[PDB]
Amino acid sequence: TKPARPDTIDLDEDEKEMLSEARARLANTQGKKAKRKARERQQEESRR
Amino acid sequence: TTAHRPTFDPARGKEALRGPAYHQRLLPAYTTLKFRQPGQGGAADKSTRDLRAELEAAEAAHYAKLKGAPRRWDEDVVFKNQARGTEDKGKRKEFVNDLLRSDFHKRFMSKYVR
Amino acid sequence: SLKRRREKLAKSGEEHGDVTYINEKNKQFNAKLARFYNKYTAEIRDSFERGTMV
Amino acid sequence: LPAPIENIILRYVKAKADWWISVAHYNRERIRRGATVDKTVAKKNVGRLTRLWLKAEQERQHNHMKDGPYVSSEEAVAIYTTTVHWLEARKFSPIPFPSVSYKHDTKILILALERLREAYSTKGRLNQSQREELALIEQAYDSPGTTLERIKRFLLTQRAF
Amino acid sequence: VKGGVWTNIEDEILKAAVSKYGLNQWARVSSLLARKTPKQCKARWNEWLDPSIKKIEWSREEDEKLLHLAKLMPTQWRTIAPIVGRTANQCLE
Amino acid sequence: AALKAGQMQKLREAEQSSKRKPLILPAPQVSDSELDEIVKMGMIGERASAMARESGAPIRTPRAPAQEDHIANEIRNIKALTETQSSLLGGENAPLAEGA
Amino acid sequence: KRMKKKEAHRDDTAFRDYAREAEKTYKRQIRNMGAPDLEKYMREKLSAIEKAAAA
Amino acid sequence: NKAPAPIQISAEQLLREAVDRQQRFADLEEL
Amino acid sequence: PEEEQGSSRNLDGRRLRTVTEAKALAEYL
Amino acid sequence: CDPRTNPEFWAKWEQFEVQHGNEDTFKEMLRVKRSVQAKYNTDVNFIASQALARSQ
RNA sequence: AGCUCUCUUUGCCUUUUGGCUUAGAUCAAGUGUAGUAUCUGUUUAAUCUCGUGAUUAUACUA
Repeated sequence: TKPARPDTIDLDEDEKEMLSEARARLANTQGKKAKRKARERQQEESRR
Repeated sequence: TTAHRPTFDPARGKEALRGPAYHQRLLPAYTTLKFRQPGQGGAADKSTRDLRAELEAAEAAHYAKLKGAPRRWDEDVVFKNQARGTEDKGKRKEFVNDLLRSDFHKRFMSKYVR
Repeated sequence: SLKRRREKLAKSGEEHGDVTYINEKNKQFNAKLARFYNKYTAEIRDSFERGTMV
Repeated sequence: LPAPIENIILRYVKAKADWWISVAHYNRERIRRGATVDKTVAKKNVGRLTRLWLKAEQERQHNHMKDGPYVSSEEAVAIYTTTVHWLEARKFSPIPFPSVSYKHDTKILILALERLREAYSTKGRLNQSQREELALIEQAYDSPGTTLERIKRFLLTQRAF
Repeated sequence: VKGGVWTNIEDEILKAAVSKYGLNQWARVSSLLARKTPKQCKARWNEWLDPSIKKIEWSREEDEKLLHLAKLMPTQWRTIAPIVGRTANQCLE
Repeated sequence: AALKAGQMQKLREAEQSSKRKPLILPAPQVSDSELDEIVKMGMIGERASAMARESGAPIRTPRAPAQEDHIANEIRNIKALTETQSSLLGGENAPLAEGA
Repeated sequence: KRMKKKEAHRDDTAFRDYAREAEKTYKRQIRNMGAPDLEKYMREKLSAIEKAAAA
Repeated sequence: NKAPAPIQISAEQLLREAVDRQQRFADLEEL
Repeated sequence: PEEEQGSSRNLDGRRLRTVTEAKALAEYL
Repeated sequence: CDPRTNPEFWAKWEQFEVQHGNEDTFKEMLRVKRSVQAKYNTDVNFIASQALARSQ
């Protein structure tokens, strides 16, 4: 219920990792089979 | 992930494959038809107006049969007569087309969730 | 038709304001959502802008 | 959403709900009879009855707000008056708020913490709230006075949980 | 430990996580905010970050309603709060 | 910025044209009938002046009485009905300064 | 007539059905062909006249 | 340094950063 | 850098892109 | 009416309240004024107000 | 009152969420170590043929 505390000049390491993982997790959209199909499309293209 | 998907184009029925008879699929069973016997009706038409007449005859008979046509220990206490007007429930059973508010469901939840 | 396809691809690739999406299909879906629903969500959008009120 | 489309969806959601509730009734009768030993059927049925119970409970809470206190004010005053006459006849002394230096606080707190710890007694896998409640119990063991001050502060102050 | 003050990093990551995950997946949301529990992320949305929460100063009509309802239904803050229109903690404070 | 501001301001104007709420006015204490007899008396007085010749500036809102401060009345009512301790202990009921 | 035509196009911009879209497309395509060559039409008419007279 | 930063991150900034971090045939036989 | 972080906020809760666009509209007017 | 774009309107209401009113209605006026400031405390209204301020 | 070019507005949605049940279910991490990759730092001239080759004058140099 207390309001938010502003970010400091220097963040701590838990907060840098938290921001990096937030960006990666928000960007990710696929599952494991979809990722393997994209990988194997590239590998079949190069093999051909 | 579109592996797990709905059905927009459900499978169409096919003519049977035609070939020589080797595989045994459907064992014979109930290989005689029963027919309606004397007294079992079915093959007994009267007429439209006849059937109408027996319909209102039977229905009027049912309606006519329904209508009938041929210091004290209990004065110490603080709350009194608190169960009048409770046992008088039970005049007509009302079907309710909302399952979660039916008396059946209310009974069920009272019995099973305690 | 091909020219209109090029022009609409360019104008969709332009971005005015906040990124609310994470890919192009998401961007298109969010634009469709804005086209349909913005006439009903204006008070909630004002609340998310200013930070308060219903 | 266009009204004819909404009508179609409401119609069929009710039909699915009817089928789902009838299966709930049938499987509870089978579970009560013992006619099934299917563990998935049992956990599914308990989920269904939990959802049904909470729907009924929300409707009951809503009906209490709409149709007022069911106990009449005359009934409430009569109940309260019976209670005061009883307790005055029994000469009952009301229970005080626990003192700062109540001489039995340590014994009372140790009994309470032993009860919560024995609620944890036979546990193999612990989730996060379980591990933090064990940690809070051992902190209360290590600092009984601080825990007592925090408890009495909560009892004086907190009204929203 | 899992708790403490809510900072701006945590609130903004919570809002972006809610925008990906909705409001019924607080374990995914907390998995982004790995300094808070799912219960804490849900409590933060419900008590602060929900856009229907008025954080402006109380009007006189609101104060009169709050005192009147606190007299009617005593110490029942989860009941009082929807009628007043503020959160239970806001009404109590 | 200009073109986004034009599209912006058209959107905001569509908002505001929907966002308007009506005005509830208090009933006037001096209605049309008493306007009619006050203008009748005024014309009677000025025609009497005409035939004779031929032949508090501000208004202030009154203060609500201090005993009608419903808020402060309700804090003292709440304190008298809440921090009071058990009725088996006897004691004095704090005064419910209710008023009206 | 010009301004009523412009106003009609403005009112008929939004989609109603494919019969209207087909009528609009056909009218625009006729305009884009423009004026027919009545001299070539009349030459073809006279050639067809003498050919059908022979036949 | 624990003084408040001049720039405070936002969810839309996070989304923008996530978005940011996101033949010659010679023969009939090859054809 | 402000252009990179245009969707971030000031201390008074205002987006840096809105500060920039307000200044630009002031210049345009 | 937004205060940072209608100072003459708010001054007129202040004149009306000091000619006809008391301090309770005056604090009600200021409560309403800062509530309207909170309502208009958005980025869009900031753009409009800054443009008007540096156009005037 | 025409046709092309450009801008704006209107339209069109144009890659734009493809099932189910007990929200299907459950979830705090850290650290060590190894390996692989990342970063913070002689000159010129004309000729022919397939230019080239060939013909070919000549400079510079204690």
